[PDB]
Amino acid sequence: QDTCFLAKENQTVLKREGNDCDQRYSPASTFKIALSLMGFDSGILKDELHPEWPYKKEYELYLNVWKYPQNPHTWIRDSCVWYSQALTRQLGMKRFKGYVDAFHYGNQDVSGDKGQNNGLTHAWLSSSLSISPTEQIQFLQKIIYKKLPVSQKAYTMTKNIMYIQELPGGWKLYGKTGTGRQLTKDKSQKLPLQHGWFVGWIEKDERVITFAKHIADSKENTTFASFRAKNDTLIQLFNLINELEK
Repeated sequence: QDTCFLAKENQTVLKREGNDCDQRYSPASTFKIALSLMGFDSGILKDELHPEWPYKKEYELYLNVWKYPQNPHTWIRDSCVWYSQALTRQLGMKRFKGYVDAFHYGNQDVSGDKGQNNGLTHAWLSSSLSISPTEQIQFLQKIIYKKLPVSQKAYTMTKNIMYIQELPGGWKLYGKTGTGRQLTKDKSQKLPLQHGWFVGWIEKDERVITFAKHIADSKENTTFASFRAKNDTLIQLFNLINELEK
């Protein structure tokens, strides 16, 4: 049971729980936040509903809702892997590596699964790319304070499609879940052991609190780790809101 909860307002850390705050893991689908910033900054993504791309039979259909046409809004909401891969193939390796380095995203390793030049479409899917909760906070803070080398439209559009819901007191929740598989140390193969993320921020009036939650399982589990990560996070944020509103 390795976990980590971080919440941070501006330069102050409001919460820090668990032992794994500085351990790096595959971002899994939380990389879609970085992909949204690249997509809208490069001009390949146009707005929340464009471009819309068709489902192809070749795409693995791990979730049935991925069979529908996808646009940036549904991409985040459905966590559609094949949409991410269509986007990076248009970026190309040069631009994709450039953004990953310009963003200073974790270990910045985009080589992919050992033994296949598949980093462009697999680096974030329990492969080479790796990032810690502390680094997730840094990266999200660079989004909130516009400290990344992307355009205004990329900030605006990425924020729009990361919106989830309204929390008590009127705090708005923005975020992204991600579920990955742990790897063996030798040959680096994917295990049935899960790990999962929920990262993002809550916002009300002038105030923004970024957060990052991570869970690594020791045993198998019939539930996605990202859902357990997100389900715990909402309880932390509900109690945090109650403290902030005192």
